[PDB]
Amino acid sequence: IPVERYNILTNPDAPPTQIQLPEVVDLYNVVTRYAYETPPITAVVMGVP
Amino acid sequence: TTDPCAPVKAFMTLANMMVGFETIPMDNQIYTQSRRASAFSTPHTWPRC
Repeated sequence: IPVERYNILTNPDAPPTQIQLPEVVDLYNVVTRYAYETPPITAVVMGVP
Repeated sequence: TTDPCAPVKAFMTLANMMVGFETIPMDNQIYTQSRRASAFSTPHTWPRC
């Protein structure tokens, strides 16, 4: 089972945000997921009269 | 009322009622004199004039 893919598990020396991107895909990394919100502008900013 | 910016509101509603006859200077060119006294709610919008 390819450790050169699963680098981050098998390498304690490797920092977690390390990809060998033009060569190997690695099948596993840190990923971020967000929580932003996309509101309508007419519900954000109000007009005074 | 318990609003601290009520004197700024009292000045600015007369300014909006007046504007066209007597002019005052502002701090920038973005917010002109004819800005409604509703919006002056926070202390940072208080005019230097």
